Amino acid sequence: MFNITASSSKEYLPDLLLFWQNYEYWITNIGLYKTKQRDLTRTPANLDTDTEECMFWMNYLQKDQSFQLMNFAMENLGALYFGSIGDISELYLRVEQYWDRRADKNHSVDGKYWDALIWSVFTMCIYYMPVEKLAEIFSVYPLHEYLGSNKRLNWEDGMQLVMCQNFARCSLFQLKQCDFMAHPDIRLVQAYLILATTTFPYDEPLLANSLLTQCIHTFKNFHVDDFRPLLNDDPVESIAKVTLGRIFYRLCGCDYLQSGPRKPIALHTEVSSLLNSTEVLYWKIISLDRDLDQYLNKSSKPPLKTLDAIRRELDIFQYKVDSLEEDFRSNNSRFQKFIALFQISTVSWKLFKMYLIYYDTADSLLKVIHYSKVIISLIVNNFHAKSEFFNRHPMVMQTITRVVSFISFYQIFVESAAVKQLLVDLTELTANLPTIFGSKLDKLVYLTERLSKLKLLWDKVQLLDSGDSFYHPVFKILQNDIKIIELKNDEMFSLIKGLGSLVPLNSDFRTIVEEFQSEYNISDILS
Amino acid sequence: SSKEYLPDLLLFWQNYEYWITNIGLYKTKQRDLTRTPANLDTDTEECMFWMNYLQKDQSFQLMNFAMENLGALYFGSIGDISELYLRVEQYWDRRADKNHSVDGKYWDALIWSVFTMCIYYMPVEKLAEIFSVYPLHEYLGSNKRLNWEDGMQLVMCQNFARCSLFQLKQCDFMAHPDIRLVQAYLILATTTFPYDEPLLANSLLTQCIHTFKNFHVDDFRPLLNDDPVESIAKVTLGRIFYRLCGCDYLQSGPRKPIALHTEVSSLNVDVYREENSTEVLYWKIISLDRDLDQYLNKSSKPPLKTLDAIRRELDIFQYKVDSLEEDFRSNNSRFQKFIALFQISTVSWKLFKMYLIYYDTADSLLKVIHYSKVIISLIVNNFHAKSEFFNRHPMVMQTITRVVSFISFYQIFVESAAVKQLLVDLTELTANLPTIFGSKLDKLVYLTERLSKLKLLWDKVQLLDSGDSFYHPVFKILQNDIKIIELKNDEMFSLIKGLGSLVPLNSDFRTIVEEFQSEYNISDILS
Amino acid sequence: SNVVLVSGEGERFTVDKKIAERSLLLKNYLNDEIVMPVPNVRSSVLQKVIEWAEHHRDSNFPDEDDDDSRKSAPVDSWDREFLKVDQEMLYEIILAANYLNIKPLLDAGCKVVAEMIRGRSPEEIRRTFNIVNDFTPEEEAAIRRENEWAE
Repeated sequence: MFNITASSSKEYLPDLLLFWQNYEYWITNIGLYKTKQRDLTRTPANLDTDTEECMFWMNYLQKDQSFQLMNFAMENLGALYFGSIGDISELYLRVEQYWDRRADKNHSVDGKYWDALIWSVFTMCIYYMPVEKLAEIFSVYPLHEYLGSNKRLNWEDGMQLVMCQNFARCSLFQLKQCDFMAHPDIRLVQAYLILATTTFPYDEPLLANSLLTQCIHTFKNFHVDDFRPLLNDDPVESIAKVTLGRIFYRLCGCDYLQSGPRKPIALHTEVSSLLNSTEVLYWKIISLDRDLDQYLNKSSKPPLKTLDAIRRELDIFQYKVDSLEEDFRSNNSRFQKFIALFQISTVSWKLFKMYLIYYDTADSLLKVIHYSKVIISLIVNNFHAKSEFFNRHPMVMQTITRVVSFISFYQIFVESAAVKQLLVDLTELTANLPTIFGSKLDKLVYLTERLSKLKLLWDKVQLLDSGDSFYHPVFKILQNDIKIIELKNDEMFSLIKGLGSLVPLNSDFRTIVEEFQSEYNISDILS
Repeated sequence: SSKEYLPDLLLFWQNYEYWITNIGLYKTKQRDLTRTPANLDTDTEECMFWMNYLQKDQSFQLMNFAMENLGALYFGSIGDISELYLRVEQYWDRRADKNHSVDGKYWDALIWSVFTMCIYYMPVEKLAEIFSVYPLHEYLGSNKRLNWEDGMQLVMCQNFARCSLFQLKQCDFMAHPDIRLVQAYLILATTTFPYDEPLLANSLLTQCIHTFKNFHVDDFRPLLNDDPVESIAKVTLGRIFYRLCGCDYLQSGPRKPIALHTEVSSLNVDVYREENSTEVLYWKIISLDRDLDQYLNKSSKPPLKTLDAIRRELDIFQYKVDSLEEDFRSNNSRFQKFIALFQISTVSWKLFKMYLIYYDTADSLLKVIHYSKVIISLIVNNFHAKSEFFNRHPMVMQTITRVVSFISFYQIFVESAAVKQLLVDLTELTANLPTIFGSKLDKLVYLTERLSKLKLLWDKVQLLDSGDSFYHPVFKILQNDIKIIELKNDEMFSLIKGLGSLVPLNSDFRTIVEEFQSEYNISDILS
Repeated sequence: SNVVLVSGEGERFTVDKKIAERSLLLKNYLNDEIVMPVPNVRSSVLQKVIEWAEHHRDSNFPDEDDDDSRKSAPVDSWDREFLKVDQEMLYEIILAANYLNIKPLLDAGCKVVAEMIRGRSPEEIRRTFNIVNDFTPEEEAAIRRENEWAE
């Protein structure tokens, strides 16, 4: 993080912001969300614990509660399922059928595919339902009678997450009853694109990467090289190709949002680049976000003309997002406009962060603070309109993680009063994100607290130099925070454990570094 | 004054071979979804019987048979089997426990795949001395007098493969990727498991590609700064990689889009000629087959410089396989000799077939007949003692399919005297292949019978000239077989039947064509 | 021991094994009395091929992948005093060496055809002008009119 006595020069800051463009990836992208440190000698797995578990969680949800869940999804979630399953009014028939042939003894594979699709839809309903509507529909007491936890808790203190995860596991178990590897079909892709609108790709990242590899395998199985409605074909096949276009957009979106080192097989490589009509808007914004965030792990800094072309396209899509009309009584269009405006604000914030880091253009920190205040004014606004479930979509965890980590990292080194007020606003917002995120929210609070204590360590310890190289304990601690997680995401040790009997055989500066790493360890954000 | 249609009919054979004998016969599984069952009570009481049917000493006799007679198959994947006797010991120790770690269940799945390979490659005389016929028939409820050689060893092979898959599915192997999945599939790929389930094997192979590329290892050369355990780890990983490319190319088609094999052995590419020729010699002889079978579906002639280069590498690998060690005191050396000699005979036959079709060089028909006699002389030679099971490897089924289909196709249109005796010899050989191939052998016999009846139809109807192009019922039947199997290998119809309520909607010669397609249909080779 | 090269007419030519492993095809065929058919070769042509191998048992030939040692090698004195035969039987020797994959017989037996294509009289290049068609008669008239002025 740098490129003997003390000094006061500022050669540390330009190489240090380029070091932020590596730290952001390996901590807030890969280490916090996409790293699940597993152990195979300690993990239990069978088919006696989970079978009766899925029996209980399917016998728990009664018939008429499911239709209230589907009515909530139809009225209040229109910007999520339309990318995957189109119209949910076509899916009421499948819920009626599943509550007809539930009593049968022999289920067909097509029937269990429709059951897995509607249970993934039920998982999306549970994840986005407010606690007021969720306490009216479901009861709490049989879940405590079966699981055996402390019976005093409500839904909001860590119980809606457990029912969401168990409904996602029931959807996956009904996929596993299909032997879906032996019968590839589009309901697998639709069910995973419903499940990926929740925190399923962060509670089980390796399982979601294998599900996404199966979805890429099942989608490329059909061999559609053009998603345009041609005049010569059957008008049923043209509707099918429109459906595969709008599923392919969401599928490359979820392909980008899991772009870790634990997901090596890509779908988005077969798409061009920019360098109905509202789902393609999310596609353009996510593709622009990909064209920005591909410069994290690589070392080649982007050109000025590239960022300027991204800026012109960003202004065009800002005009497109600001022109989407919406009815305040129709909650689906409000959530639609929230998703579009929040994604375009996230792309704007990342663009001006890359301006601040890679070139330090004059009057660019003001734009970073401006779009951070735009993100805050979007998220805090949802508490004042009784649409509190808008802040549960997984982009407001990713975006707030990037923003609070960058503002903490900038308040460590370069002090400013506006940045300090912005950091206080970020901390107050991070404390008030919804409880459905669960462990990831508490680990974000831990990471912000660790970068706050690192500012105290930067203040009470004086910077050194070596003429061209600068030494400081904060620099070495931020080196080792990347090195620990690059050691954790090194799958060579699982390979050595898998190949058999091969067992792996492996001043105050160092004192302060080891005491700070013992006190605030970076491996507390792992799971 | 000769037969002028023949060049543009052999150029049609280059397409008929791919859409019948490659894709239509081995890699097509026409499944409906409103008829296929899906349950976890049928298999959980069936695989329990197939895991209780084997005993301890029977399993150690299977492992002794593997250690003495199958070293050309597992040693690339799992290494030497003397490290795996401990795993069979630990499986029979941990049989009665009720909490299984995933690191135990992967070794259980790997040794059940090894047991599947042992059952598939065992002669019936050694099989009857180990197992018992009667408890299996008292369980399954079938024809009682149905001894192992009459079509029962295939049933126990398929059920041991399915029990190895059930123990993989108890691992939650999508949520815990490890190299033992890749090893278990590379053991199962030496059987007819990639042809009994050609859509399950493609998805398991996609999971093995995702499991391999999870490690992010591109250079298998052990670097100077490596752990001395990690060096042997990367060497074993390189052997697994080239075994995986070998078993990955053989399943290429329209139902398997995600391919691992990306390199070239002649003339970008990533990963080749960095590795020592030990058992990448099995890969190098298949990439030299990939450079010939990439012009089946392609509609351009291979350049003759490429065919001369392939001929030169054929001569080099002839002298390399004759440079192998003569360990006659181990019976697996003759089987490795048979594999690496039958592959080079197969690639020689395909090379001179493409010389005969595309260019008609010096005596290329006689070279096709000569290498067909070399393939016959390699298979008939194995009908002696102690090496009868060598004709069970799936490459002889693939190669005998290609060769007898080309000779039956060429006997129709060219009245020759050596091709006729060669066809009688291959008919006698196909009626003497091992019965463990099952239904694929009967479908190959049916395809040869259909081409012989089509020869009888060729002499019957007089050829209708039209000046610029010819017309005959045989030509239209051969045109329509590809169109029927391309209609069967198009998953768009299952997509229209899958997206919801969508419904799929779209003389002298025609009578003879429809009578021949009604009497000898091409849809019999699918099942 | 000994192998048998069955010709295309039906005769049997017992050849020593180390001599008959000059043919790459037979040396690869031996990896199974070992007879083998040679279908398109007459008995006299196969006799000439076997006499060539009987002489060149002990000789040492280039590495079959050369630019200099394979193109610019002169023919032997025996190879030039060996191929003074009928032209059609010379091409049949070359066909026999291209079947049996005997590369140095296809080397020295085919530089003779190269020495016969070049080194020929320029009168009978003018005589052999369109023995194969290769030109429209309008272009033949134009070509003969362009060099009409000399002769």
